[PDB]
Amino acid sequence: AFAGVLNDADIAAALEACKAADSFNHKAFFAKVGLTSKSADDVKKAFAIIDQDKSGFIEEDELKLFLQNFKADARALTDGETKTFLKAGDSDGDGKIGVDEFTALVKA
Amino acid sequence: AFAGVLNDADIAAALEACKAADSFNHKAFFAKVGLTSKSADDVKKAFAIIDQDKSGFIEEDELKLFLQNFKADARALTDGETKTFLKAGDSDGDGKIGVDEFTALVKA
Ligand SMILES: [Ca+2]
Ligand SMILES: [Ca+2]
Ligand SMILES: [Ca+2]
Ligand SMILES: [Ca+2]
Repeated sequence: AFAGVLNDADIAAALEACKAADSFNHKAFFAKVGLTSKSADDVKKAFAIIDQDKSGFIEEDELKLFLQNFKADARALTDGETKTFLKAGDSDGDGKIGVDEFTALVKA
Repeated sequence: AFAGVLNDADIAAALEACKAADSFNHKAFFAKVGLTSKSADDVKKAFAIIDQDKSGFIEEDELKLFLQNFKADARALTDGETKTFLKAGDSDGDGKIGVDEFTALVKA
């Protein structure tokens, strides 16, 4: 769903880097795919894509499918990767990621 | 110190992938640099290189310098990366990584 608002080469490269089980690193991914330099406006747009049910949060089920937003046939994250990613972003410990928590994950 | 027993391109590619602060993932690295398919004999050789003082263990100070074994001017791992890496490998919880713990980190 971004393929068009991040460049295709960056996406490709970001996915190939984490093809192996447990090789995902969200900072590595965000840097390679090019989100880290994006405006807060574009980051909010990205958030909304990942929030598949538009609940206002990325719940754990959605985070597991994180890569599939970028390329539909991408692998699911392992449970291990998902928890690590949730724990880095979930600042208030409610077990989900809201928009400002996502912006911080991307940016800092 | 491997530049010669892993190929230069793989090393280069592995380092570029984790140039950003906190972007290191040891499974991603090991896969890209090509150690994961290596024999137990070559893995032991790699271990010995990383064990800079030849104590028989990679202590935390040595793990922080992990990348510098591959390319001398590579960055140090952050404290965050170092702890994560130590905690994935330190199976017996003595705070250092021995040869069989290293072989498991690489292989499985
Ligand atoms: Ca949601
Ligand atoms: Ca939260
Ligand atoms: Ca040592
Ligand atoms: Ca140990």
